[PDB]
Amino acid sequence: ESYNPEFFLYDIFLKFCLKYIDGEICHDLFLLLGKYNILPYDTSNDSIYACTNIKHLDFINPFGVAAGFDKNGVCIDSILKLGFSFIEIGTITPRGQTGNAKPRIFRDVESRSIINSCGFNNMGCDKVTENLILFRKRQEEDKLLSKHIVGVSIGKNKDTVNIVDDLKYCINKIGRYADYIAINVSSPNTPGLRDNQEAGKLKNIILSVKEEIDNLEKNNIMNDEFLWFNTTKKKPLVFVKLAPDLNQEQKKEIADVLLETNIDGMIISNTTTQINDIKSFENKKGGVSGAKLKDISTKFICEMYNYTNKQIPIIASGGIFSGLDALEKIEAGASVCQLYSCLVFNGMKSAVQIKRELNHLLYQRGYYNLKEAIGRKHS
Ligand SMILES: Cc1cc2nc3c(=O)[nH]c(=O)nc-3n(C[C@H](O)[C@H](O)[C@H](O)COP(=O)(O)O)c2cc1C
Ligand SMILES: O=C(NCC(c1ccccc1)c1ccccc1)c1nsnc1O
Ligand SMILES: O=C(O)c1cc(=O)[nH]c(=O)[nH]1
Repeated sequence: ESYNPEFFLYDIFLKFCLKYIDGEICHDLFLLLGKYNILPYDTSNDSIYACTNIKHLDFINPFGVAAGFDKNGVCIDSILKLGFSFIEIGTITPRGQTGNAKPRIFRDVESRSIINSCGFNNMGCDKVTENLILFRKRQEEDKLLSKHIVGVSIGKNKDTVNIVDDLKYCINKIGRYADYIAINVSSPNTPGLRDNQEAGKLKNIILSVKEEIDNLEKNNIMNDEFLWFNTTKKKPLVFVKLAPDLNQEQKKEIADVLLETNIDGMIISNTTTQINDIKSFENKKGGVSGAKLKDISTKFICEMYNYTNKQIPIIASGGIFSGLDALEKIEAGASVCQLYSCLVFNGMKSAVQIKRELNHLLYQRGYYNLKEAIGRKHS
């Protein structure tokens, strides 16, 4: 039963690969398998009591795959069929980029931590749009994917002067195929990008992105071909992805801007540059993921949930491995969870296992459904 994601051999390979094989090389191999549809798949029916929503986005379960896992959208079907309800492809930029010099991704099995300085390696918005279009055409005839959601994370080329130009370019090309757009102002690996989390800069960025999406709708809704070729059949929602490396004053000013601009959600959070007690990383560059980011991002969720007076839905990212980790994120304020590091260290069985653990937890904790648990830490 090689098709079962819990098949015993997959973990044996994984322990070997995390020990002896370059991290990005391992990731390249996974992506190439997905193209040929030979990966295992999860055929379990998800519990309707663990579904969740952000506005009209109806997630069949609360676990998606975070951005940067399938940067080019070449592996969408196979990753989703592992048991995930959505994936955020990207981050994409208008032109392609090879990113920073390799090797640039390292993992620490002991601490379940990753450090990376990728630098927005992607094929560029136009080619990734073609990859997403192909998925959307497959989705239209594969009824078993008709409720899965795909968001697109968008950013800037390294040498772009005005970030807004690049975000508008991505909207006008790929926006009609996305269920949501994630604005990436939090990668630690593009010089200057995090400066755009300043309140005035962030406000202009959000308003510009929304205006570009609204103009896309205004200018094309009369067309014969239906504009929204996505899961929702609606214009994409807009999220912002924030960095955990901010002081309390910045978080509050950002929260005020999010309230004024009517952002549809905030992804909390990106990788951190403040962890340096991990010896095998100590002469390394970039952002840190995994278990050592869990507490950092969970507290950040609590702060932003309260700073935005619970008016802005939260997408949790950071150190989520277990059902209990996920429940901490949800009770802290998140409506839905994204995984990355869990996949690297737990492998093919990641979504089957975390969904089963979370279901058992909702039972033990006396919740009727998952939505009941959202923000319950603050009750
Ligand atoms: C190799 C690697 C590449 C990543 N690329 C992106 C990206 O392109 N856009 C983005 O918003 N986040 C990116 N991330 C951050 C993840 O989406 C996620 O926010 C981070 O890993 C924290 O989640 P985790 O602790 O579960 O791994 C990347 C992370 C890693 C390890
Ligand atoms: O070591 C890594 N991956 C391991 C890889 C795998 C899967 C199965 C057997 C052996 C290895 C894997 C790919 C995709 C999801 C989960 C696991 C990794 N470091 S950085 N980025 C990454 O993917
Ligand atoms: O491509 C990258 O370097 C990258 C982008 C991002 O947003 N987060 C991250 O950890 N790495």
